[PDB]
Amino acid sequence: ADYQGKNVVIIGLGLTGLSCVDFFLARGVTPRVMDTRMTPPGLDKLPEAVERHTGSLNDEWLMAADLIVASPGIALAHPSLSAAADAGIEIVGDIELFCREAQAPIVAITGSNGKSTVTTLVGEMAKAAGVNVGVGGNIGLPALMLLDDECELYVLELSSFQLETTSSLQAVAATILNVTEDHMDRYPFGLQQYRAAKLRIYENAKVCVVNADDALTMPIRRCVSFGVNMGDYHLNHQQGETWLRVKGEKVLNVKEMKLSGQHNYTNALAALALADAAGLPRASSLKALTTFTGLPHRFEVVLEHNGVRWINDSKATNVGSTEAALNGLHVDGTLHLLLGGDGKSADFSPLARYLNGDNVRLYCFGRDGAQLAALRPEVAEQTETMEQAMRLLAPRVQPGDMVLLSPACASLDQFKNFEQRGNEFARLAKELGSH
Ligand SMILES: O=C(O)CC[C@H](NC(=O)c1cccc(CNc2ccc(/C=C3\SC(=S)NC3=O)cc2)c1)C(=O)O
Ligand SMILES: [Cl-]
Ligand SMILES: [Cl-]
Ligand SMILES: [Cl-]
Ligand SMILES: [Cl-]
Ligand SMILES: [Cl-]
Ligand SMILES: [Cl-]
Repeated sequence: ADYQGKNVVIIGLGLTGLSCVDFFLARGVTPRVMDTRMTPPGLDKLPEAVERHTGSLNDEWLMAADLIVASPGIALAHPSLSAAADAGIEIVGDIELFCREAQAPIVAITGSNGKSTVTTLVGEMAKAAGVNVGVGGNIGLPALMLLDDECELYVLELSSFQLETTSSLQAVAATILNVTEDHMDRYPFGLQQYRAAKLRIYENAKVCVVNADDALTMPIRRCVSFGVNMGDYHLNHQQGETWLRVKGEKVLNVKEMKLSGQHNYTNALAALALADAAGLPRASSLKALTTFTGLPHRFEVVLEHNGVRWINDSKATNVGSTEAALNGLHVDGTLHLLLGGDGKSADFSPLARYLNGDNVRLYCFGRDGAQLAALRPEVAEQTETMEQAMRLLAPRVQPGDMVLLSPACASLDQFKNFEQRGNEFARLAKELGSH
């Protein structure tokens, strides 16, 4: 691409916005930056020579632009951005910029749940083969910070939002792991609009990897598949033990994995399918499956003490992710379940079927706390904050109980991000969980 002499406007700062600023400056192009926030993250790191406008979008700048680079955090439907599109002004995001430059194959991974785990796993498979791999996108480094001539493979986690502004991805292997209701606050044509954004990942992909158990992951019109009882990559249960299989052949007894649970085994299948399609040696890929320990904030045991397990699943920001934590969950005593935050207009009702019996208590907080308590009012308490909920539940915890933060919501109403929410949970668990 040639950006010389263009008027470029970057919308949205933060680390990813800053990576866009740096990308253009290194090519001798001075962009301008706007953000609807008054003091957005990274403002103090923006070089003084870069003009910026904050607290609103600037239509004089947008309508003057030759190229608009939109954060995934700003709606394409924002009237100002919609006006620019109507005027034929080109709008891309950071992932589009990256795709135009990248000089190694790209494995591209999206989905409502699983996408960070599978991205990280494929990265570990590549490391085990001695491949120089750049892993990031929607996690770790923004993609533009991974760009390096010595990189041999990129593995990118991509959101629905990033995909909406991307047109030049030609992935060596692409997947949608699953599609369950999420981000409805940003998709006013509902589940099929959200799906359509994700379906973009398959365009011009060399190999598409689909979930045989989730029809929404399939192109609307020759994909490789993974699934539980069905698929090219699937599971084989053998009398109290489980195997990963590829086309009828056993490749791994899951007792060798550190991760456990069915959805982690289907994440492993998806990661192996992508790694195979990317040409990584099967042997090293299997070895990586045995060494991978999981991500922070993903069903993470932060304290096991005095007969009580305190579990940080703060990464559960939608109903499907909480369902995956609860489905088949074994607790000896009472589950004390923390739910709450910004539910993004989700329907919480699918959780209700997991919340029967005499051994469940709900502690509901944040913007949508009341809607969550309503799932089963008789065993529910509502508080403003997560800290209040923890201090309410802690005196009630008995040996054999589990305390589970799996909140089914975004954290952004009260926290910086789900990591901060998870870290605060862990600090409070350690305080409240020992004498
Ligand atoms: O709890 C969490 O950590 C976050 C919740 C999570 N995140 C998102 O919904 C999400 C959607 C799009 C993009 C991002 C990360 N990047 C980002 C960039 C800019 C913003 C805010 C902007 S940009 C602009 S201009 N004005 C803004 O307010 C927010 C997030 C996050 C979700 O519930 O899945
Ligand atoms: Cl250029
Ligand atoms: Cl505005
Ligand atoms: Cl694009
Ligand atoms: Cl102990
Ligand atoms: Cl029960
Ligand atoms: Cl209290």
